[PDB]
Amino acid sequence: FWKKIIAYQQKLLNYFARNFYNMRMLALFVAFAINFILLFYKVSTIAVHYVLEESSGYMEPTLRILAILHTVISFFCIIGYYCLKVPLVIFKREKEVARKLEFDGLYITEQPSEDDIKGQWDRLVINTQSFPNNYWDKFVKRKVMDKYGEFYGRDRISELLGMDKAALDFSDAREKKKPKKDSSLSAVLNSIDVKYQMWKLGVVFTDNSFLYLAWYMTMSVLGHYNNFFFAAHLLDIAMGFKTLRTILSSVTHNGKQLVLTVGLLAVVVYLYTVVAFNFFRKFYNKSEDGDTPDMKCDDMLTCYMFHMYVGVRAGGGIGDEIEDPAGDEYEIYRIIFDITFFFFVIVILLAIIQGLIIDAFG
Amino acid sequence: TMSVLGHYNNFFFAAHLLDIAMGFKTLRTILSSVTHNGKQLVLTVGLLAVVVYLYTVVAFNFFRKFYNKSEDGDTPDMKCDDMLTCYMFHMYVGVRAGGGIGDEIEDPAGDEYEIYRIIFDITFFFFVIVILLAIIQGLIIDAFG
Amino acid sequence: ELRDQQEQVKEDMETKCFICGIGNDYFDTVPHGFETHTLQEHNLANYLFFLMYLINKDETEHTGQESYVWKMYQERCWEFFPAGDCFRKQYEDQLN
Amino acid sequence: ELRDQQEQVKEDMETKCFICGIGNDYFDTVPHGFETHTLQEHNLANYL
Amino acid sequence: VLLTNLSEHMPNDTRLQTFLELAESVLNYFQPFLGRIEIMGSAKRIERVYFEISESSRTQWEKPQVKESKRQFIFDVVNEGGEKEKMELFVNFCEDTIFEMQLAAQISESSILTVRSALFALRYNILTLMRMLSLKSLKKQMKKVKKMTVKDMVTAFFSSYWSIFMTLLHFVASVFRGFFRIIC
Ligand SMILES: Nc1ncnc2c1ncn2[C@@H]1O[C@H](COP(=O)(O)OP(=O)(O)OP(=O)(O)O)[C@@H](O)[C@H]1O
Ligand SMILES: Nc1ncnc2c1ncn2[C@@H]1O[C@H](COP(=O)(O)OP(=O)(O)OP(=O)(O)O)[C@@H](O)[C@H]1O
Ligand SMILES: [Zn+2]
Ligand SMILES: [Zn+2]
Repeated sequence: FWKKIIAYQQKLLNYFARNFYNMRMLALFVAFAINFILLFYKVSTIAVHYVLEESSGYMEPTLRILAILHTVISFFCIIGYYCLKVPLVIFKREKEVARKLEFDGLYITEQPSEDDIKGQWDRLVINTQSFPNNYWDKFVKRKVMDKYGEFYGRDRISELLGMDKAALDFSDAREKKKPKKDSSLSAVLNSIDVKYQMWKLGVVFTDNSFLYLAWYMTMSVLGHYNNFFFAAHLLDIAMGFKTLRTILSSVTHNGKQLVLTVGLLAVVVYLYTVVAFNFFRKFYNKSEDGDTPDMKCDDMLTCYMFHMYVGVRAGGGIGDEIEDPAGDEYEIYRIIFDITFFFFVIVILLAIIQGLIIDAFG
Repeated sequence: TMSVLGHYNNFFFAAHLLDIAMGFKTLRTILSSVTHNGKQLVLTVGLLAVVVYLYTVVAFNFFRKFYNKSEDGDTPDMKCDDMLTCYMFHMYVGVRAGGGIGDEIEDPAGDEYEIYRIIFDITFFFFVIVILLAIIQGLIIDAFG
Repeated sequence: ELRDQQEQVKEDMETKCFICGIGNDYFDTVPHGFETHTLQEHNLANYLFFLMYLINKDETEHTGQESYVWKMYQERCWEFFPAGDCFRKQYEDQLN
Repeated sequence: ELRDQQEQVKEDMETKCFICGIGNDYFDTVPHGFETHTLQEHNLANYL
Repeated sequence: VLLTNLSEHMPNDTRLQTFLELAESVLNYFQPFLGRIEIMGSAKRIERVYFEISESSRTQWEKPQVKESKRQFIFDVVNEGGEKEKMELFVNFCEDTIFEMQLAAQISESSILTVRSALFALRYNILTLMRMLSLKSLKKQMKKVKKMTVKDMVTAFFSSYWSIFMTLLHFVASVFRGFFRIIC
């Protein structure tokens, strides 16, 4: 019983771990299939209902089968992750916890910053009785005790590390025998390490890739309530194909620079909005019939919205959109305004964006 | 075969102008500037199609009353009622438009989804028109270098 | 150009010592020789601290070396700074 | 390419002597050896 | 300084080494305060000079703005600074940095909520998961397990992993609720 259920479970573990990646862009293949079927999707008629057009006539059941298959394959990918990739993550976390417990005494000599999520959360795994479960070094608790035994106190060190003070000497001495068998389910439940499993689950939940795969699950599940949620799974190509990773790294390599450039563009356009709101307000009428005008710069929030929506997008600049200044007292002032807008915003800043991307490539 | 078919139709001789790529090695450098990163360019065009398809999903769900294209209001030509038509519209007119899809679609002033549509249009302009085309230029320049 | 200038500065610092100007390989003939030399033997921070030490310390209390460096500094004659030589090169055979 | 050519010329002049073609390090084995050699011993202006 | 001078002037002397094992403690104390430079002495010879580096000077030098100034100076003296005037520019930089260090020393005279919320969410959500295991009801669940079934084993495995994912979603929801509460 206990001899065979665990064996079959391990068989399933091994199968999923072996097939993880294949089940990963199998998921992408199904995602491209569902999204290709979705291109044949029409609105037809209060509530409006969407009808999937089908020349073949059976595309709707095929789409439902594909949706069920996708929400199953995503779950199998979650399982494959939790079988294959999480033991390595735990092995890492355990080796760093051990090597900061020993060489830095991160919980003896000093204390975590209380701003480190993992630094605070790892405090539980110190006192677990199944520590380096993944890490090879099974002697870390004794090494730390030898290093810090005399100064910080053997009792304090042993209570922190969970070492049985009064019981280790007795174990060296005469040992009492207790009948224990794996066939006892209660004994198995006593044997399992609750706190270590809690810490492991915390680490898994804090893992980034597990969170991405959980998002992949939730999107696939919600795709049943609304079929268009399967379009979000097309975002997985960035990680599925490393060929696209170079192109995307061309952008993300200078991502902070791009964000700061967009902020600077917003500041410059806001300065231009201040200038326009003060001196050039009679030129921002947008109405067609002159009876009632739609003044886009009477309120400065509206003026700023106008400048960053229509002005920046316009090829020539804000002047291609705003009225003509011919025969006005501020003609030259407005010409300087428009030309500076074109040269600074349209020409230079966008050139900064292109330059950042090209420099990232190089 | 092209030269022979040129007798049945004289315009087939225009295809022989494609031979300059191999005839002149001077043009070979310019053409290698493109073909050196050809896989990268193809993948970038595919990624652009995926991004525009995502925008098509968003528009087909929430912004459908803004895609009328008719001149006389009696009969409207709705370009996003069918999502294949909406995707065709987004990759034909939207991508080619300088400002983006917003330069073509209706104006959102005085509507409940004004700010949502402004975010939609601005993100379209910045991601598709600005960045992806900048990726194309960057690939060509990097190939030269 | 800005990025290439950054790279130029970085690789200059990683290849040569700022004061002596000797390549990293000669020091690296002994393990960790380059960083040992640039952090103990020829540290620019150490030279700055030595200048501070001479400036604050009284002139009369100067030792022989301190007086030598003080005179050459006051006359702005930068030859106490080792160029092309180090303790290791001077005692190559003798030290090791 | 123009900027790289400028850098090429500059670093060529700073690393090798124009006439002899010897690297700067050999001269720099004596302090200020490179500029001493290129301004007194092997000056192209002096050859002209 | 005496011991360090002797140690560096004799790479290999066992007796002086033994005195070093007698005197790490003093040496380790005085390591931050002992400076070492090489100069070309009056004998046409490179000599090492040992001096005092004060704690205040060390701290002022390790102030971040002084390091930004150092980086800028290195950038300048490498990119546009020439070989001939390099160590004149270096002395000018040293003088100015010494002045600003002295002025700074003279004038200087005499998140957690989010982390707490995340730990609380993790603790509570994983304790809820542990409650089901601590129920001792697996013996009752053995009703359909005693009747051995591959389908039963597969269903149990899948249900366990699905319960794990359920717990992860509950954790995310609790994190968001605590976030909205903690800003408010
Ligand atoms: N004379 C020298 N003094 C200091 N470093 C030198 C010297 N010659 C070469 N170097 C090298 O230059 C590197 C850069 O030194 P520096 O500490 O100034 O750099 P940093 O990364 O900007 O600063 P830090 O890490 O101290 O904040 C050193 O690690 C060393 O390998
Ligand atoms: N044979 C050589 N003659 C002159 N300089 C040489 C020679 N070989 C190498 N060099 C190096 O080339 C550097 C450039 O010399 P040059 O005086 O022509 O440069 P410059 O900065 O354009 O001129 P200048 O400062 O005299 O107006 C010299 O400082 C020297 O270090
Ligand atoms: Zn040096
Ligand atoms: Zn020469």
